[PDB]
Amino acid sequence: TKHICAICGDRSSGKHYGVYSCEGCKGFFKRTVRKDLTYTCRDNKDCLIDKRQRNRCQYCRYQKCLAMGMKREAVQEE
Amino acid sequence: GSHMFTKHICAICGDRSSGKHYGVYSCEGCKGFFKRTVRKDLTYTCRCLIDKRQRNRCQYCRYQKCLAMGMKREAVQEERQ
DNA sequence: CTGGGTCAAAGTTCATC
DNA sequence: GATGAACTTTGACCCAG
Ligand SMILES: [Zn+2]
Ligand SMILES: [Zn+2]
Repeated sequence: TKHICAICGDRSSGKHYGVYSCEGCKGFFKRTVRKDLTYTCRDNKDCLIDKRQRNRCQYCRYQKCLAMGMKREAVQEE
Repeated sequence: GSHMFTKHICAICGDRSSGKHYGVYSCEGCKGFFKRTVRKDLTYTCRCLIDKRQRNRCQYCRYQKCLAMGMKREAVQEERQ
């Protein structure tokens, strides 16, 4: 591989919903959109996302997905 | 490989295994024990045979067996909110 | 290449000592 | 405070097209 995840910095093989992303962030974004998940996420504090801490705050992760350009409309409701 | 509805045994204590945890076929007991040990960096005075009935009698030996059977500290992840 | 699905193995909770 | 049965989410890998 040569691409990296725009969300968390993990290895990325391709683009998912408009953005270079890892299998993790692809799966996470899919589930969030499909289930209409809203995250309260205790203390968001610094919404820093990296491979080791991506699962710490779901709110911070989702917000980063949108900030980097992931498209809700690109998630097929199958 | 491992499958959730298939009968397996714990490599540490011989109890019924709920699949592989941290690289080794283990029970929910040895999984939770290893997880807590690594997450808290727990120190065990204890320093013994590890089996279903006597696995809680010596925590030092339970932990040393987890490592000896191939449980990986790096497989334990960071806590989630 | 992109999408989606699967399900093992990561996660957490808490009743009961 | 520890344990571990039961519950929830993640993501590596497969594959349709
Ligand atoms: Zn990612
Ligand atoms: Zn065990």
